Amino acid sequence: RSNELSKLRMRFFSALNHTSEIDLHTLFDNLKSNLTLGSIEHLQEGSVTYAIIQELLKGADAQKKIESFLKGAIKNVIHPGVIKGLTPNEINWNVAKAYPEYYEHEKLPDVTFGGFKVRDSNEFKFKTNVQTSIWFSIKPELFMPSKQQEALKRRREQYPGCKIRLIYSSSLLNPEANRQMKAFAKKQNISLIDIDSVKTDSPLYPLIKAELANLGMGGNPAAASDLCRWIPELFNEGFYVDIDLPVDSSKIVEGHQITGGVPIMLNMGSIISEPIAPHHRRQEAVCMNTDIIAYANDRETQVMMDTVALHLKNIYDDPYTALKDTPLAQTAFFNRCEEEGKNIFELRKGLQDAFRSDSLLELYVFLGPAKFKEVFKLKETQIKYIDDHISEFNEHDLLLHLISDNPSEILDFGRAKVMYMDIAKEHYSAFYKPLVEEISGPGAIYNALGGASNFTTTHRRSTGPMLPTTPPRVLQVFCDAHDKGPFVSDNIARWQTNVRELGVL
Ligand SMILES: O=c1ccn([C@@H]2O[C@H](COP(=O)(O)OP(=O)(O)O)[C@@H](O)[C@H]2O)c(=O)[nH]1
Repeated sequence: RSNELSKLRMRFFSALNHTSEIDLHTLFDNLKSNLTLGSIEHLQEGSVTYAIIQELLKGADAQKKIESFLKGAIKNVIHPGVIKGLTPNEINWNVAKAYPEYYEHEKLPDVTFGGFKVRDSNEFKFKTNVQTSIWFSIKPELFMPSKQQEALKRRREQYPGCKIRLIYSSSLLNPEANRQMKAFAKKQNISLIDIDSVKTDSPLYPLIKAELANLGMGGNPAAASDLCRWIPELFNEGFYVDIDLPVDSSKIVEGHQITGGVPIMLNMGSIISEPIAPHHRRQEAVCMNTDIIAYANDRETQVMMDTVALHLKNIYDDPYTALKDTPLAQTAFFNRCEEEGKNIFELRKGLQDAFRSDSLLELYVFLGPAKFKEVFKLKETQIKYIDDHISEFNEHDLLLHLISDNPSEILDFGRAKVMYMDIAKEHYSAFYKPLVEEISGPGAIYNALGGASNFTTTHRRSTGPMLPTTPPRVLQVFCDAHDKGPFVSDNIARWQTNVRELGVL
């Protein structure tokens, strides 16, 4: 009646850059029976449609050619694209494929991701309104700390009526924490799944129960959480999101549906390296994280989840191969555990006990001479003499050898000991994290889906609108759940981040 037609016309003239090489009033008029606001976005500078229009304006008969092109582009590519949940990149590629006379472009390369060839058909569909999170409590009295409760209250009470599913373990909570779990879930209309009574043939189910039963004995609940994410009976649609992740309102799509070229998508970015030999060129390496994971409503989802599940099973069965390039692998303790066939729980627990002993002699047995050398910055001859004589040393004798040999580094024996133990503790995190990250975590998944060399290529930029014509672009356009979904993550690098300026905590 009509302030809506007026917003539409202003968006249109704005998108096409207020040009008068043609008559935007007539073009507008001739397109408006089939023009919606959602379509205009794919007409702006940066889009393939815009770039075609710029070349068509330099041509004779601009007005009519532009009109024909746009009627067609909107009707057959863009508008069915918007209705289906396609991104600007997916729509751009679809225009390029439809108008090869107007947009020169290469073929879709052959890229494998989890045993599956990435497609540009847009056939995998994913719900954004179905969200599953995992909270395994390490405190029997406490079902979930307040911060995670509020995060759940916020995603709901901001953004219904998405469905919210919460996996937990009853067996980790005392009866009172349990009753409080059920009431929290009921009050917040959360679908609750107890991991203790779930039915599945997955190999990952015993590993999950064991990580949880082994709490206090090297078991880790983030590692159990990680594994749950590859069990088809638990995840077969919607999203996995870290319980703590925020929703960006403006990113919610109105059909609550997005698409992909693989049936399981993840949070992805990439790192541009320093120049490498022999041509002094930068490499782009794709990185991926499991803080956000999307699962298509489709049989191909179960097949990709089973390839990944067989890789994780493998790692739990022999973790030494997975941890081979990590810092813990340089220690005497890891060597020994490897001979002895210790499992990941004893590896983790052994590591913990060593840094809880408050004993430099025990730290030495753990680290061994090479790693003890590097950690306390010793000269070769100094560690050689320590190692030769270690079976004669008490705790003070070792301490006296450190003091003579360095500081620098850190006149009272009690304080000097603390200074030296605290230097050793600086390395704890670097020793521990991979025992989750490279076992069930983002490092294991990365390898399960293809690893370092499936996902690294020579960095090539441009030109103009991004199309999926090299392997990292294929993955950027078609396989990344973070960009396409409504959750925010600063947990890994964004796409095409220089290794120098990383921006991560
Ligand atoms: O006590 C815990 C700790 C974590 N986790 C699981 O492991 C993930 C931990 O990742 P974290 O949130 O610590 O990474 P961040 O949010 O800091 O990026 C959580 O989402 C949970 O699913 C859990 O179940 N219980």
